[PDB]
Amino acid sequence: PAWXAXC
Amino acid sequence: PAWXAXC
Amino acid sequence: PAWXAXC
Amino acid sequence: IAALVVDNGSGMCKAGFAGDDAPRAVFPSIVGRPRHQGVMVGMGQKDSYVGDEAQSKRGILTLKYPIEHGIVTNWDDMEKIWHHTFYNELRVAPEEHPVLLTEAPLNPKANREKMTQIMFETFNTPAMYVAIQAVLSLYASGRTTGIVMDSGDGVTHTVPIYEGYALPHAILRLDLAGRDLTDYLMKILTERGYSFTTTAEREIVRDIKEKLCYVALDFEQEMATAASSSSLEKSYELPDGQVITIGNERFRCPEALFQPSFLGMESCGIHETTFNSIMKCDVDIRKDLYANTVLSGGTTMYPGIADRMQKEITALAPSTMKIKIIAPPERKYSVWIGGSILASLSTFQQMWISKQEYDESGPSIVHRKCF
Amino acid sequence: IAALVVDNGSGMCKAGFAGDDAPRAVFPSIVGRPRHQGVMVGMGQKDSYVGDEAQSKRGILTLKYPIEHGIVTNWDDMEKIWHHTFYNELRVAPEEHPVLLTEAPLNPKANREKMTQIMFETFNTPAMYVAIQAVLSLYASGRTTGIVMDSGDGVTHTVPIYEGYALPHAILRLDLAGRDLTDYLMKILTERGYSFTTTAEREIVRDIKEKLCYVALDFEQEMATAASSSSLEKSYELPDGQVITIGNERFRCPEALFQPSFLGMESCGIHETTFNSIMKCDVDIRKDLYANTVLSGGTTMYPGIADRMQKEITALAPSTMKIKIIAPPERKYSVWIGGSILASLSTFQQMWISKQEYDESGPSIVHRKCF
Amino acid sequence: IAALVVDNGSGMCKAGFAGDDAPRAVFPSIVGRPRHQGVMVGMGQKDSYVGDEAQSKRGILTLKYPIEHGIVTNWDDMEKIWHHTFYNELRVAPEEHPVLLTEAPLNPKANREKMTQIMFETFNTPAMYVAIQAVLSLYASGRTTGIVMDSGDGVTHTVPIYEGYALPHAILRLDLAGRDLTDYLMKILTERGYSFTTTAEREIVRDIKEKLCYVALDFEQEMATAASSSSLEKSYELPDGQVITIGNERFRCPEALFQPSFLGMESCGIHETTFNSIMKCDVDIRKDLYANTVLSGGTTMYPGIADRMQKEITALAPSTMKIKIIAPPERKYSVWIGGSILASLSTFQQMWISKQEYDESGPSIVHRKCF
Ligand SMILES: Nc1ncnc2c1ncn2[C@@H]1O[C@H](COP(=O)(O)OP(=O)(O)O)[C@@H](O)[C@H]1O
Ligand SMILES: Nc1ncnc2c1ncn2[C@@H]1O[C@H](COP(=O)(O)OP(=O)(O)O)[C@@H](O)[C@H]1O
Ligand SMILES: Nc1ncnc2c1ncn2[C@@H]1O[C@H](COP(=O)(O)OP(=O)(O)O)[C@@H](O)[C@H]1O
Ligand SMILES: [Mg+2]
Ligand SMILES: [Mg+2]
Ligand SMILES: [Mg+2]
Repeated sequence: PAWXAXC
Repeated sequence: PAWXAXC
Repeated sequence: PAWXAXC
Repeated sequence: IAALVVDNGSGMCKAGFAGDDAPRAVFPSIVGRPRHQGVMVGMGQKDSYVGDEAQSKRGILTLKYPIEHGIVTNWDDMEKIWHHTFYNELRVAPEEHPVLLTEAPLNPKANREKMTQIMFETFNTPAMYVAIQAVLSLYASGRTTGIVMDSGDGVTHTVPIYEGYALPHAILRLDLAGRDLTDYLMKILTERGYSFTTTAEREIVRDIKEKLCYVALDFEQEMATAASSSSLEKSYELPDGQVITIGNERFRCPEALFQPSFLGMESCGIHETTFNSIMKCDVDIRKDLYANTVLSGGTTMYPGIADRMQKEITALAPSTMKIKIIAPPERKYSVWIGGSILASLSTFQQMWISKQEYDESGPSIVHRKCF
Repeated sequence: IAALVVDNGSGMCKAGFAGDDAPRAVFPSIVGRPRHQGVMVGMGQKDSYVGDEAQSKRGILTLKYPIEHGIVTNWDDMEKIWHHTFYNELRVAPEEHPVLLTEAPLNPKANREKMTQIMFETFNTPAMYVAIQAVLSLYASGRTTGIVMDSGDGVTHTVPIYEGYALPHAILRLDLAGRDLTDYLMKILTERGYSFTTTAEREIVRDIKEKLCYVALDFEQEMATAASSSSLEKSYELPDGQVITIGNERFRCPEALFQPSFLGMESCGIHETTFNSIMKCDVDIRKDLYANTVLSGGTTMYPGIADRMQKEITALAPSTMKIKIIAPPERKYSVWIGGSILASLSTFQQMWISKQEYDESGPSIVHRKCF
Repeated sequence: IAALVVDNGSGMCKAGFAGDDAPRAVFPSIVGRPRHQGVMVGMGQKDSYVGDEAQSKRGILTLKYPIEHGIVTNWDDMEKIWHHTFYNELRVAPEEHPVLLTEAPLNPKANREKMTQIMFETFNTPAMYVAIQAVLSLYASGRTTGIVMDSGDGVTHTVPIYEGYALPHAILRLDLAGRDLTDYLMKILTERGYSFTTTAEREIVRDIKEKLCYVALDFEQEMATAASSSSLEKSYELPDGQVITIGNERFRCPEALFQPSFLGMESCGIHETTFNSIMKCDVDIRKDLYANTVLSGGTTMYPGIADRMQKEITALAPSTMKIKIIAPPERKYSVWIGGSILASLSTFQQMWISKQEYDESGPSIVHRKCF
């Protein structure tokens, strides 16, 4: 999360 | 890093 | 490669 | 005109004018909104809160940080943080002063661009730069050959630099950081029946963190001791007066930095991300960088962390090598300090992006010197 | 009795009997171990997993490849791989068939010696050989005059072998390979917002690499094409079914094969190591070598690579010369195809070292006809 | 005023004023450039380091040797070496002192032309000469009749010189030199898994050669001992602190001077080229040469090379000859010393080409005196 994808 | 010294 | 036509 | 140096770090936004030795503002990088409906209308209660105002009204608020793992997740609440950063904390008009913003390595290109859009078009800054937070910690220590291990709430990164040239192929960013270390303390506190769940309670546990966790020099020995006797246990009073107690949990919390496997990640610990980074650079550039492991950011504050780094990375490194952990006082705030130093240089007046440049180049100007 | 041909590739093992035109078994060469405690005692679970079993269980295992850069970095996980290669994937008893292994040029001498001891004293083989990977390929190409650029997950080799007599002094080994480009693909995908970290995510990145990525014919022009247009944007669904839109990234990922300066290695691109390997040979054979340039191994499968290769060496090489990048379809397993031919080529039936010879001359026997 | 003497060696530049008994400046003939973008602008980096500077900063720089086998391959790099030689290493204005240049035998006309042009027009030297390196070598032992076997980093050559007059038709060149022996040293160290690829790593290998290799007197018995006891094998430690073991490889490297087949060179070994130059000499004088075989240049520094040269060329000569190998100390810088000797003398004070002569007659003066 936060990440655009992957977290 | 696969080799001994060096990589 | 130094040499013009050889090394 | 003096420049403004602002570090938008995931826990706190350190801000102030250049050349000074400490920031004029140190407010938690938090925005808050009410969790319940209002009644005493003569108060004129605010549409939103920020910083230590959010610590003041804290128990009645939903709280959020707009920065996570160094990505800005919410540009509206980040713009609030910047509006308060300038116009209340420093009372400056940013439209009249150049600004140095600090940014994490290996972070999405859009974040530099969206930041710069807001800075030139909302806040009308006359000039701007977006410095790599690692480079600043090295400037902060005066040295110019070393490896910076920087870690606060959102990111841990190791960046080696030698004779001032970068080694970008050797940067490692491990997203295990202070926020995560707080999450983990909440889980393990639950083992003793101490419960914390609201975002306000989360930040009480942040407080316990600050003042109660050490990073034991040997985990097997210390865990054996804490299972053997109660002597190591210390207590802390909540804002509601009752005394919590911390035992094994004191050192388990930051043990995660040396065993991220406790938090479920596959990644090797901060000693290993340092060693693997020195091993990513040439053999020459090495013994030197093993004499110069430089620490920065608030999660480097734990007692014994420099000892643990040394007694760990010296076990990874070759024998007959000198390993030293340069862990300065105010490692808490090195980057502001580094940014202040960089803003003091005459030649850095040639590095800035000017608003006149931005208006003619478009967004791609923000990327000339970045990781 | 039919002999066995096994290629110990750093990424995927290819194995089968002689005579066949494709290798029956392809376990991607991976051993993997449980990342967490097993809880369901009724599942009948096992200590560690391999190949497609490792791929099946991927999201709960830490994955290790026991070959890097061709060196067998771990012997127990390699021997586990061979136990699964023979008794599970091929259902053959290696103590009843001669076996031919494959190995990289310039690999450390000790590797061949350990392999030999494991074959003769774990798997009790009757007779054994270890063919130099490139060599096998020209057999797979038919042509017995040519220079082989073999490029797999680990090594890259550029042997020139002429009139069927080798030229070992002219061999160049460049440790840029498919794993290195997988690792670089992680870095560049970060720039648009996507985080990949785990060993399991390395395989998802590998899938993106094997589908959407391709070699630019001219980097600057295609770069500029992005900068002008969305026209090269394509998208891939993760296991979540969420689509990730990658671009400017495809013609960058493998541009590293021609610019290793992107990844902080020093040595020249695979085209330059091709030209420079030819230039090590005696000046007569060069005309024939330029006309017999052979590509092999999975990283030679990028779309556009032939065009780029042919133009790149056409820049480096003389004018008034002809350049033939012989790059067939099925270039991938153009080794366990060459080894199939070599074990079938009955004149070779003296070359297999007998167990009795190894039991007398010890490990020294392996240095029979190698580099 | 004192003339300036410069030995333009392929690996190291030896230089000083005339009449010094040893060179003042002795430095690796390296031009460097940075491999990575510079980020700490306040350091004030310079774009190309030279000599011991480049060797200090080793792992952040690409390292270029501008001289290959006596051919100056890159002129602006070599011009920077001479600039550093004059203004910094010797601290002198080369336009105010005559200059003595050493040059390798059988080296193309254009090299002397461009050396001449750069001296007379970049540096505006007032008078100049270019000496055949072997002349200076023989003169350095104070003798005036013999044959020189010179062997630097770039060229090995044999020159018969009688009553101080050279025999030009009887000269031989063999390009198998110290760099080539460094090359072969890489390859053989790779057998024990010690890889070395970057130019920086090349310099490590050069250092290793210079302290653990030696010329075996008796190759067969030695190599049989090396296959029988570990007592012949020993160790060295990297700039990365870790130890490396040098063994069979110790002698195998320098053996190449006698067996160029080991590097795939069909060319004759140093004992054969010395013999084959003595046998090009007139039948009368061969005796006078055998008492006067002088060795010069740094690759003649291998322990036991004199003993080997003797015991080898013994077999090539007829019985009943005084086959004496002149291998003193200072053979290291002998060529330069000879330059300083010859430069001090009124007879040689006739030889120096006046700038005015070259200015009026163009290259037509040097086109004679190069023979
Ligand atoms: N004395 C301390 N001991 C342990 N951790 C600390 C200490 N002081 C601060 N920290 C941690 O550092 C984190 C923020 O670090 P810092 O880098 O200063 O802020 P930012 O990451 O926002 O730049 C906080 O979450 C805090 O938990
Ligand atoms: N279509 C493709 N295009 C480019 N590269 C590919 C493609 N398919 C597979 N690869 C790469 O080839 C690598 C495997 O190389 P291969 O030659 O098949 O085996 P080895 O690595 O043992 O030589 C894989 O890691 C993969 O990244
Ligand atoms: N102790 C040593 N043993 C063997 N070789 C040496 C030793 N010291 C120096 N050398 C070799 O001498 C070579 C250079 O010698 P020198 O003639 O002074 O320079 P150049 O060859 O450039 O004129 C180098 O290649 C180096 O390998
Ligand atoms: Mg920070
Ligand atoms: Mg392969
Ligand atoms: Mg010399």
